[PDB]
Amino acid sequence: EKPYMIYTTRLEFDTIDMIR
Amino acid sequence: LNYEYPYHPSGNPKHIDVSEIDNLTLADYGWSPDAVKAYMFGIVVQNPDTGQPMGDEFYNHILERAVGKAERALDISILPDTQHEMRDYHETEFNSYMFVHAYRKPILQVENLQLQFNGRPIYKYPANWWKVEHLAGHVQLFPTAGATFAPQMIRLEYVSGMLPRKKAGRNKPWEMPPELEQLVIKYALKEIYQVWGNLIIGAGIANKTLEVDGITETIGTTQSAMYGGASAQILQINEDIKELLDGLRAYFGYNMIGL
Amino acid sequence: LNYEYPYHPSGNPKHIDVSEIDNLTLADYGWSPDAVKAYMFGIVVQNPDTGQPMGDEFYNHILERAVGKAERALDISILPDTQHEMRDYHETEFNSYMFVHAYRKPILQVENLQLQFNGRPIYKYPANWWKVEHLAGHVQLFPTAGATFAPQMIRLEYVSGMLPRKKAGRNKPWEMPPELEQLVIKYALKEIYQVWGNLIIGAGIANKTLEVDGITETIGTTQSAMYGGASAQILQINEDIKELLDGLRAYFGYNMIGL
Amino acid sequence: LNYEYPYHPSGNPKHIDVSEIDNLTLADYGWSPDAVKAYMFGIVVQNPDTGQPMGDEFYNHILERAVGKAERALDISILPDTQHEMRDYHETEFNSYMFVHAYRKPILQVENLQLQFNGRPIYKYPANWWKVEHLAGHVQLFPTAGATFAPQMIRLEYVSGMLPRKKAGRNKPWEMPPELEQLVIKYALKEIYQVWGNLIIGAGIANKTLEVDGITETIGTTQSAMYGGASAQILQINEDIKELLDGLRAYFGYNMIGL
Amino acid sequence: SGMLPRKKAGRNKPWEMPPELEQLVIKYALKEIYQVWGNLIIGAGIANKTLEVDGITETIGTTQSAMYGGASAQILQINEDIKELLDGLRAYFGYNMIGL
Amino acid sequence: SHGGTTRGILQIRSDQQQSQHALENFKREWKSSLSGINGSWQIPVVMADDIKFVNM
Amino acid sequence: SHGGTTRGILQIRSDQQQSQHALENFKREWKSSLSGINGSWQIPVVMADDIKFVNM
Ligand SMILES: [Zn+2]
Ligand SMILES: [Zn+2]
Ligand SMILES: [Zn+2]
Ligand SMILES: [Zn+2]
Repeated sequence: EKPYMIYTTRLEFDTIDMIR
Repeated sequence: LNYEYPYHPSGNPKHIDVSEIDNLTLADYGWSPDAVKAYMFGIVVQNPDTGQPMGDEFYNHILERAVGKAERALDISILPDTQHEMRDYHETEFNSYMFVHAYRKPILQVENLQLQFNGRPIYKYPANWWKVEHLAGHVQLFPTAGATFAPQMIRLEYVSGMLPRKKAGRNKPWEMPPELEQLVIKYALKEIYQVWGNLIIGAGIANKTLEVDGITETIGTTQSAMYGGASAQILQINEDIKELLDGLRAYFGYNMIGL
Repeated sequence: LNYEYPYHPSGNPKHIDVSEIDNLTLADYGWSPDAVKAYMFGIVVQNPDTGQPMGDEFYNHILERAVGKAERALDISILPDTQHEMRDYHETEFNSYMFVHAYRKPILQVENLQLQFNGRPIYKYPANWWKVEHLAGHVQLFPTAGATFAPQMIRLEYVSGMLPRKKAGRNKPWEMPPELEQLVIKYALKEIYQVWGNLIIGAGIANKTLEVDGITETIGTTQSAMYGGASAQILQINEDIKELLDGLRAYFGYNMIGL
Repeated sequence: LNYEYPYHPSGNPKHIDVSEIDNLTLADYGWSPDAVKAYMFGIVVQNPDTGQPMGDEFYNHILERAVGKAERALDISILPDTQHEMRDYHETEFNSYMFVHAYRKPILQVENLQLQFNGRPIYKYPANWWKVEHLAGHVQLFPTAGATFAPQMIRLEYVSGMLPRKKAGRNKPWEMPPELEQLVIKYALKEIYQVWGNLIIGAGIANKTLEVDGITETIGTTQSAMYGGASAQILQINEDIKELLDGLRAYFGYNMIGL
Repeated sequence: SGMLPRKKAGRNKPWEMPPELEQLVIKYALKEIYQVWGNLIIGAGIANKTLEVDGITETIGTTQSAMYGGASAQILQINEDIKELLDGLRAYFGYNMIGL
Repeated sequence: SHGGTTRGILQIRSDQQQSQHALENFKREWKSSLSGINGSWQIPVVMADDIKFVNM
Repeated sequence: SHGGTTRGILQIRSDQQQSQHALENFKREWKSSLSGINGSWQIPVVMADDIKFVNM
């Protein structure tokens, strides 16, 4: 009536690239 | 045919009762603090010195001002209100089937229309003569049967505003478009993002690093000497507002008057 | 020939029953939360305070507003609705085989067409005279047998909207083109990415490094003091929207009127 | 009809009592230090030498000057005041139903209108002749019954200003639009941010690092050799001011005069 | 109305689909598939990562960035190909014209 | 008997074309103010971004 | 009887429009210096940023 007035993201190694 | 007197079913159909204009609220149009908060899902605005969340009073205040802004960016009356106008006689438009353009649009319904002199009715036009075009804001008469202008000869009373739409995805010409709701939400949200962009990080910090006893932390924030923390969101919201306003200024037409 | 009265098979063929316009839903046009999630394959939006995924209420809300946006970016009626119009007599167009352009298009079918005076029908045109062009939004009569204009002489009732397409990769002029579906999806998706962009990292973080006892972990995120987390995706979506809109604004024509 | 003499219900309806113009205050329009602090939620301005928060005297000072700025950025009278004007005879406008444009607008009501010679009233126009258009600032007469100009022939007294709006989200032509309140707030806030920007860090510091015995603490602040600590917030406030001013300069018209 | 699939390699009759229009439709699909895939090459919203643990160290810079998505390059090249194809096809079909 | 006598095209241009409804009530604003002898010497004021008339 | 005979519009332009009071006392400066036979051959000097006259 009246006017109003006053997570998840993981780091990990690529283990296949480590094998390479 | 039978009808409540002024509301002839063809020329001036009744769309709202004058009792309801007192009862309708911002919440009936889907403007609520929760409707804002939905667009910031996963954020809370919180005083870093106390952990208290911001009170909904501020949300309601911002919403009421955002509605005012929307009612000025477009030359429209959103919320229902009773308008009483005294309009000038102009010979060309009076000859043009008593054409008058209301100052406020859409027309929900016409309540009274009279020709008068010092407040005395000189003639009261039968309601079956009234022709109304609601979204345009035009009223005319189609009678069944020394100067080019004179001030305040016509007395016009009407209700302007829009009703909340009755179906999903659809609006009648007297019903609010779904996208105008989103425009008002975006206007409120831009202010809430301006508030929240001060509080994500310690005030006036652009970079911090702390090293203590073998623990080290470094943080770069979105704050910077040029840009505030919520700059990005505000820019995107301004783009959305621009698209919405282009669309709505295509829905309502360009204003024109004959001199 | 035999037909349901208004729906003469040549001039005004029946395309929908007035029962179905209440039964059709957004999901029947393929606008569904599952479609949006398919375009966001491999992403999930969840509240970090609770792990709760975003509710389908928000998706349906955004979809309905995106439909409204599409219905205003183009001067079209997407969803079936019954339209009742009171149209003005104009001498040129009345002489031009009683030409009237509907305010909303496409026309699914015309329901009534009459010439009237103070709501009394002065003449009811036989349905076998009605000629309808659905995608253009044109109605004409081809009879088998003191001023240039007058207000609201013509009473026209019709159904506007589009039907879901019957075959893959094809549409009739009264069927929704396959790419307008994707335009509405892109409009919804542009909002969902703005929500998701807040939740990839803690609030207001562009960079972090944390180190403990010589174990080091370090992130640069897609957030920045200028660009939001979903900037690139929104830019691409805007490019796609631009292409789609160009195509659809070639399908529907330029608006024109004779003064 | 019965009325207090000057306030004929049709031509010059009473909108305020001359007692209330002394009782109205800035706080009644919602311009209060609490409102500013609400827009600065989660920030406190305090003297670093004493911890004393900034006093409400400064807020009220800034608010009053911001009201003055708003009353000059737009050619309007915001706060109720009694205006007494001596206006020139001009033949064209005098013949045009005694047209006079007030220097200040909106008109709440006209208090006196007379034709005079050396301060003697030559004629006193009956109040039932007075026609007032409040938002335009126009006064005319519609009588019921050697040079083109002369100085100060017309004596006009009226009240200019705006009343606080009666309903949420709405205003009559004599009521302050909800967004002009926010414009005045933004003008005050733009000064408060300039004060606050000096106190986020010690004077003149853009970066600091301090290290003792291998404990390291490091800050990059939003200050820089070009940009002040509150640069971004002021830029955003200026954008909001630009939008608000465009809207309000569409609500009030372009000034024009006939030579 | 419509087109038939072409009966010979490299050739089409006027009622048969040009070979390049098939490639145009493929490129249109592929642009969307690249938009999907460009989100998944890397952890969502990561532009740089470094990890150091017990004498093993890894650093990766991705094609993702605060401006550009991971598949920006492919999409740009596909847009160039689409532009060339569309110019060619808008030369094969003529300009629309009507007499008023 | 068969020709186009049309004097020219009034090009009004803005960020987007008006809806058909907007354009038809602009036609009503036009004709109720400017047509025939009754309108004959009035001039419309229009505030479009640009207005052009093409002589044909 | 009904027309606009108005020769044209004198467009004066600066960073912001004059207040109505300023404009009405500019009208008094104008008429007291330039109107009728009494003013007939005087020329105003004006130092606005730009001045244009539109022939209607
Ligand atoms: Zn209008
Ligand atoms: Zn059309
Ligand atoms: Zn004025
Ligand atoms: Zn052709």
